[PDB]
Amino acid sequence: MIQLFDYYNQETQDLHDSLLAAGYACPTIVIEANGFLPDDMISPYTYFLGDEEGVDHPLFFNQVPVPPFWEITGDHQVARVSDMGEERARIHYASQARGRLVKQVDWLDKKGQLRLSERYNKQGRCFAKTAYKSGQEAFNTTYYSTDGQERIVENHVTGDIILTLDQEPLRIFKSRVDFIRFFLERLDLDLDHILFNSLAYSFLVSHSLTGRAGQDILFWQEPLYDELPGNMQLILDNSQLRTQTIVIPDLATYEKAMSLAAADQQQKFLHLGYHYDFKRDNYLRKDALILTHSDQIEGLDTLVQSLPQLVFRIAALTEMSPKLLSMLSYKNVVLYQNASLKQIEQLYLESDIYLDINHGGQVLQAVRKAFENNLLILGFEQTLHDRHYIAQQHIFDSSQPAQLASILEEALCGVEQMRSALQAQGRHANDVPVSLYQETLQSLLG
Amino acid sequence: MIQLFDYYNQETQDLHDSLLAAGYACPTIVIEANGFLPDDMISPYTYFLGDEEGVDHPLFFNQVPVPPFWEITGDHQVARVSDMGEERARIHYASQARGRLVKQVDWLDKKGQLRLSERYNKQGRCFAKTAYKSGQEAFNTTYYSTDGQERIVENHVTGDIILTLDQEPLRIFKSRVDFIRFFLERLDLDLDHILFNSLAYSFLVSHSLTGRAGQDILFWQEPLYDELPGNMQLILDNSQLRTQTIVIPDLATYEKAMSLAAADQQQKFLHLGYHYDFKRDNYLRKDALILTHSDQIEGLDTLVQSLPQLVFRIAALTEMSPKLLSMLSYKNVVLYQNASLKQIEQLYLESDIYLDINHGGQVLQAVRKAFENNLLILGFEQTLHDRHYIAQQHIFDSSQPAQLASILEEALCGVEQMRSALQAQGRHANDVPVSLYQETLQSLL
Amino acid sequence: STVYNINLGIGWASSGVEYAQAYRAQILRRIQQPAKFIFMDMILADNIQHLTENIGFLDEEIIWLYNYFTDIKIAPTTVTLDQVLAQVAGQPERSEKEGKIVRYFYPQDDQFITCYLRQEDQDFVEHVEYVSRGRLIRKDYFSYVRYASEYFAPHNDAATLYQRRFYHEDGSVAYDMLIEDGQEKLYRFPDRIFYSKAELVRYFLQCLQLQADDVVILDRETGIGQVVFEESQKAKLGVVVHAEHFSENASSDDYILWNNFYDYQFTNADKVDFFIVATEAQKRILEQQFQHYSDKQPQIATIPVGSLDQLTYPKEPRKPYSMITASRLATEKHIDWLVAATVQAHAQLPELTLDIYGKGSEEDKLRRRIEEAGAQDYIRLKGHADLSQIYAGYELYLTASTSEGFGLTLMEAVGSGLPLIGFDVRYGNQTFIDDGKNGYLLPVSSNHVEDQIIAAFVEKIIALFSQGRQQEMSQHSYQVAENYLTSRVEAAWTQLLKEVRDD
Amino acid sequence: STVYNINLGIGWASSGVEYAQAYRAQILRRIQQPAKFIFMDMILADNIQHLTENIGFLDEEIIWLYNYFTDIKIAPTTVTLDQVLAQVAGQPERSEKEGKIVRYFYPQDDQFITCYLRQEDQDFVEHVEYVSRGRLIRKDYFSYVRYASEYFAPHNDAATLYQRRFYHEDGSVAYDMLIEDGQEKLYRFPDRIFYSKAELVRYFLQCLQLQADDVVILDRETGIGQVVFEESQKAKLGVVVHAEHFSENASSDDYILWNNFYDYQFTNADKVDFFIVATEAQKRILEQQFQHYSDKQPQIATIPVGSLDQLTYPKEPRKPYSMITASRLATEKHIDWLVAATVQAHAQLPELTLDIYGKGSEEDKLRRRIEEAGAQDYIRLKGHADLSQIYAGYELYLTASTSEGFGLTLMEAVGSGLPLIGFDVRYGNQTFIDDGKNGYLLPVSSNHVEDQIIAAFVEKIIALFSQGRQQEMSQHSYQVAENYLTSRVEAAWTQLLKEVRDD
Ligand SMILES: O=c1ccn([C@@H]2O[C@H](COP(=O)(O)OP(=O)(O)O)[C@@H](O)[C@H]2O)c(=O)[nH]1
Ligand SMILES: CC(=O)N[C@@H]1[C@@H](O)[C@H](O)[C@@H](CO)O[C@H]1O
Ligand SMILES: [Mg+2]
Ligand SMILES: [Mg+2]
Repeated sequence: MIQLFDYYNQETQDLHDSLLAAGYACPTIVIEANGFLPDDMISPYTYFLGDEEGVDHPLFFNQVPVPPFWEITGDHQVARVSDMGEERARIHYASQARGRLVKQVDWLDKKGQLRLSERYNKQGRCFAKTAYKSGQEAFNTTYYSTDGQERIVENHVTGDIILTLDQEPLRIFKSRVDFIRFFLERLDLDLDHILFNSLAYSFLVSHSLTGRAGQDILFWQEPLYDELPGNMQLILDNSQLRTQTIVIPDLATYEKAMSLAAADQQQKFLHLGYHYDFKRDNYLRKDALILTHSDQIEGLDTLVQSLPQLVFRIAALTEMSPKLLSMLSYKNVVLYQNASLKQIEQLYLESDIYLDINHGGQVLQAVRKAFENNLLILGFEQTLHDRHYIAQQHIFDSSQPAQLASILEEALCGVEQMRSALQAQGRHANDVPVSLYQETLQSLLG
Repeated sequence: MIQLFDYYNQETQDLHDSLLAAGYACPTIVIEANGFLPDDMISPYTYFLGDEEGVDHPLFFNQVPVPPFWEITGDHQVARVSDMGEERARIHYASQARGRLVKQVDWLDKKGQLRLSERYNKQGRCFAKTAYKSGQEAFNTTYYSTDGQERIVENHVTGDIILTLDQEPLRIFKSRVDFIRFFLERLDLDLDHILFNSLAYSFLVSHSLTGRAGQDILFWQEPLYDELPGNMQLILDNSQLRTQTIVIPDLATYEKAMSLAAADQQQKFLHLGYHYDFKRDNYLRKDALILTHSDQIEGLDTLVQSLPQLVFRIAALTEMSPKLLSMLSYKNVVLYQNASLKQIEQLYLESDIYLDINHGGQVLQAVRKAFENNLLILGFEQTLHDRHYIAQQHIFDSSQPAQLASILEEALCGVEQMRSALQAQGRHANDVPVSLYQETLQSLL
Repeated sequence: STVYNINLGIGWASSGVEYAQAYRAQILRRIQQPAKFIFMDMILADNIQHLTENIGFLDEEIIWLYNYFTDIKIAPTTVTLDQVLAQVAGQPERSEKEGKIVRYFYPQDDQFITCYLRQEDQDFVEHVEYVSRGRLIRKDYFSYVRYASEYFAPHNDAATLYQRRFYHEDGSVAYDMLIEDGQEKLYRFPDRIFYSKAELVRYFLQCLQLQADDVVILDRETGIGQVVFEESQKAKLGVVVHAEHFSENASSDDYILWNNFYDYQFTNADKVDFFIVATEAQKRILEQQFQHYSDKQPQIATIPVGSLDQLTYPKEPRKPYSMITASRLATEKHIDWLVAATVQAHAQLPELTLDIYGKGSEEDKLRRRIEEAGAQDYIRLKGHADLSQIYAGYELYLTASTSEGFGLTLMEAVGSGLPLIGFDVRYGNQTFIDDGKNGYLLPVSSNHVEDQIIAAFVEKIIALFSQGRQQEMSQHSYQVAENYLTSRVEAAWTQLLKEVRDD
Repeated sequence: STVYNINLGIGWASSGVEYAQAYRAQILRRIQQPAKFIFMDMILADNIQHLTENIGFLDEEIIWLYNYFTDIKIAPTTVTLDQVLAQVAGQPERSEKEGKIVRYFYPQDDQFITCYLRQEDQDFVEHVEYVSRGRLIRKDYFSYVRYASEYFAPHNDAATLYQRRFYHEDGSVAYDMLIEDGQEKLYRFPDRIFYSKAELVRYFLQCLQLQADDVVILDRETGIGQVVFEESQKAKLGVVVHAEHFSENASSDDYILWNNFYDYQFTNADKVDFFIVATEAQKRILEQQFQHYSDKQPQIATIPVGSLDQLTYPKEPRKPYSMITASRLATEKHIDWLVAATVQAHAQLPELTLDIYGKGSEEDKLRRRIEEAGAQDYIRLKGHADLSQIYAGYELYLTASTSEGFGLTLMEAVGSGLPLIGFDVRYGNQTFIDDGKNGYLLPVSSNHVEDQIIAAFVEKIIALFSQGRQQEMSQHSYQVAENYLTSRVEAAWTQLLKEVRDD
């Protein structure tokens, strides 16, 4: 009875939640070295360090300890430290939406090459150092106690691990997987059934546990192209193995899956989705939004004169280019600038419509925050990532005729109109009711 | 009559040496920038600076002005400067008898890139800084005062030479050539016949002055191969040019050069050597001398066994390596540890034989002084330049005829048998009596 | 002792940060405390000195970083046209001129001189360039002699600066620097060598030989911030914050996003012995923000960055219904909207003037505005000139600036008594206007949407011109000008100095 | 106030620099002068302590550079194998003993421990090798707690050392370093980062907090001397000089060459307060040379290497007509020539037995020649014994020394009163012998001319034995030994202590 997740990304968390609403609360294990973990879940690296639980206080880019008088810089994309103006440290910001929160800090040699990497948690002090050899090759990663007494030392080359716990004999493992099994035997978890999202080590622990009592399920997510991986068809031509069933939430994959290897495998290909948590309803206001890291936004000059009924809110906390300020002379359009990390969501509160015509990088995972807030997503072939949550019917041509997107969006002036138009976009990402999870996952221990 | 040489050479120095013996006393100008020129000469770059003529106190390696505490490192063939051991500056040495005298001092950056060079004269002024750009290319050269003022700026891209002298108006020269033509007129130097060693800038000064009266002479110390330099063809056909006649010394280089020329072409050359005066005659000793830096000598032992009769004198200015000490077991092997300039010219006098088998590179032009004292200069291949003085009769390879190397010297017993092997080398260096220079140029006064 | 003041650079048109020093200088001249104003930036386009004297400085009060190393000390350019052409071989015949430029010709060998005059009608020469055959090989800069020279060379058919140099009065080489692509690299002194301009200032401060009670005052951090701190802890150090000091937008109660100009000092504040701002309003905000966030309690004073020698009365007839504005003339000042408020005020009250004094960004797209818009000769874009009595001759003042730490342009307006119209925001706007008397403050939605703000602007403009308040709120502006006056400005300083020298 | 001493490294087999420095501690102990001796080079293969003990050092006079940051104190190895097996998980099967090499096996998994013993009989472990799958991974060093570790990794199937970590008494990390190409490229504290081991020493010197009341002494410039000088000018600095400072055969009246180990200090000598030489003759010859080549005049003090508690007075039989000497039988000793001093002299001088006390290689050149020569039984041949006593039971000490800047073979040879014979050469052979009193000097042609002095050695010996000065000058040997007693050395070492701290 375990959630085993190899890496953390938002594409994982959507599994944690869908099972949570479907009523599976079982212990959760993460292979990755992440320190920002939402406290519902633990990792074999972070358990034995000894920091506290329920404390979210990262370090601010200016706080990272540095030698006397040495000068810190940060731009809200990255941060840097310079002895006499010369680059020494790189600081990378957390995956977190909040700007200027410290995840990893890399130091460079006198020649600019990478040497040391000191990772940071969500609790605000350095919990691991990573070392590099020569050509920027990974060497080892040291893990520290709270006091800094050595606890975990992993040698990336061989794969061996050193465990010196507090006032504890020294064990030396061999492979990453052997350590994982030691972490499920140290906590005495219910191993009745195990859930995992990848063909990586998380999958491998299922292969190491092959004899043990239980059956296991793989939720496969990552996209497929022309052939199934060899570690995948391994469950299809073998029987005994702990994992007996493959669940694919995205249908575009579930359709291509049964489309390769013939005969029986279509039994152990099931189909599900992710029951989300929507944060609010639509309300059908006339107010819209586009988020832009890069001026400009194609097709734009057309659509403003096209529907004077409505208002365009487009912004960057970056400095605005003077070419987009010329559009302001059309007074249906307001421009926001240099937005508070609570004032970005001011637009996501008062906008019901988001349009990916942006040409540059999605900022702050813009498409996704619109989806959770139900903002109807409409765009072109020049849309952004992730294009996961957008229905094909709402996708349109790249700079080519843009007013089909108008009179089709204009068609949502009624409540029944928006509701029916959302559900297409709703089930693009395979939103399902919590009922479907009860049925499909009732077949195993409940 | 003046001498104009591009660059100061062991080539040129023995050329200006031999001319004095014929009574032709002409002044000497060098287009090169060197500061170690002996007291006879001057250069356009060095004259106006005001460096006191005749003085010798070159800077010792550890006197080069350095920042506080910055450490100056040791001396064999090079010296170096460091901040916390990080390599900063190189001191390139001079070429002279006592070592570790400053010729060039280069600096760097934290990346090891080239940047500045500050040259020194035989006095040791910081008289030329030199700057270098991105690709480690050149840029310009400032020839300084002794007071720190500006005199000459040669901009190495365009070539434009900015000359701002003391109390005088500012001039700008289109290239290095016009600078030469300018420098001459002020010194009031008679041009009626002129001598130069380089197809380079030394040559272009004539083609400018073709109208002024007289005739000029070009000298070839540089080897040829297959075809002539393009400027050499111009000397053949053109006449009104001040230069009507070319000169090559070498018994080899003369005819292989005239091989490429028609019946018309040949009559404009004359062939002749140099005059080396030797501090003493031969006197057919049985003794031998070798000067190295470190170990070791190829076939050094196999020769020790192939001759009992005479001593093998090997010496070093560095405390010697044990491989050399082991050979001392035998009576004909004598070393000299950390030997002294006092001990040096004694060993050159006690021996009649020099052997260039020493690995590494030459010792203060030991080869040249081997030829000057009329020893028997010889060796294998993989020798030490200069090869300028050795013949083919006396040379071998890879210690293979190390046995007949012996017999060649053993063939010299008769008092004048050595002299037959001697003046084989004596014509390879093209040694010829000054009676020859006089007969050739009595037409050319 | 002495008081050293560190500022990067200066122009003719230089910012109010730079003016603060100038005002601050004449302050110290009357307290019997000597000082020096250091300038790190490369100043070539004109002579350093004409910029110094221009803003009110005294020549012997300025230490120019690239100067002080030499014996030549700052001074106006005394060199005649004839003095240079006497330094050249031969003579010219043909001679051109345009603007500040003179070009002599000696084209027997293809060479000539491009000369740069300090100003047109005079014969004094700032720059002298030499071009042979069509390439630039040397350029000489002048004050009373040759105080530096640049050398060049072609790259991709372009003038390219490779090495510079500096000279003494005797024409001796102090140091020459090398240039790789617009950035200095190395400095050749006879006794030293350096690979970074940061570590050159380290040598400059080091040779200044600061004593126990010496004072180093930081204005601009940029690029020198680190090298200032390390080498100043011998003496007492201080940093004065001229602009707004953080971003309230991206700040939670947990996190405070500072301003890059001052960040390195706030993080490391402990090393600094004192801090300075102007409105005590700013003090209590920051100093409270200071302890709640990073829990550091440095000593922070309150001093105005420009004063009144005396408050001015404009004897000559009070010019009717006049407006005036001045600033860096940039995006931040929002000069655009002022141009929008007047042409419609040109309606109900014609003839009323407005004057724009400044040099900077987008002056052009303002001049592009009035030609087409409804002011033919109704507005004056006069550049940046001396306003010493000029404010006094105009009826009202306008600032559309969104934030100002002090905003001296209206500090010099309340010395003319003039009424004021602007937004209600920290700091200088919430200092120099109490809406009841003198001027008017406008609350502002946090947004820029044209229709809202410009219309409310003239709402309180015409309640003044017509009528009754333009006479007596000119005196209240005077009575609040009494608050910041040199007698008080000189006061806070003199004590604060030995307040630090206490220890 | 303290006195700090600096040197590169140390080991079982040591050189004259350390024992001179080791003795230097014992004197400074009776001075009531607190002394610390700083060692730099990385010392692992044996513990740092065990090599301080056997040269005699006191553990609290030992500041090890790479130890200084760890709160561990310098300690001998107290750690057993049983203490080790308690930190390891599992139980061993095979236990091999090859020597000090003790290899435990756990073939249950693929891990095994090779363990290193201090002494094959003892329970004492210095360092541990943990290995998985035949691939070495971690190595660990012990004094009273693990104070250091190394981390390896295969390269071309060869275990290659990469990073090395130093711990605290509680097991927490003090700092770590990166090794590329056997070189130390980066050090990381929690508060610091270091790219140059050269610059690392600078951190050490600012952590020691040197006041002016302190004193610094440098032995080898190699690896340090630049930064040492720079950080030492707060306090008082001095450079000791052992062996020869120059090479005369390379130097003329115009220029002077120093030794590569002494060249930096001498050239920059003006920063160093004082210099220390072995002898007085070295103090004078150097002092003579200094003021000539470059005009700079540092102060020089004379101090000996070792010393003597008591002049060693015999009542034993004083065996007339005998010889004695002590060296290692090295080719530098040129003692192959001392063999004919015995065999040619014997014809005139009956019954003279010299004694050989030394051990080195190419020694069988000495045992091979003595026998084929006419007299093979005249002279004994023996490796070593405790020398300090025997001397008085022989007559004259014989020295073939080319040059020795100092020696205590002759320092203890004037302890028992023996007359000595050595060449006139720098220095010790020249400072214990005046050709008129107590011995004879043999100036050498600049050459090794074998038979030239082959008799000239034999010559002077018979002047001692025939006769009458045989003991006359040997009693004078106590008058010269008097000045070097361990009582007067203690006088100059404290008088020097005020010859520095006074001004
Ligand atoms: O025409 C002008 C405009 C500006 N100023 C000076 O420039 C300063 C502008 O300062 P302000 O604070 O208003 O602008 P900022 O500091 O933001 O650049 C004022 O103090 C004036 O003394 C001037 O002398 N003449
Ligand atoms: C926009 C702004 O903040 N401008 C301020 C100005 O108000 C102040 O008078 C001056 C001197 O401190 O510093 C500037 O930065
Ligand atoms: Mg530093
Ligand atoms: Mg330094």
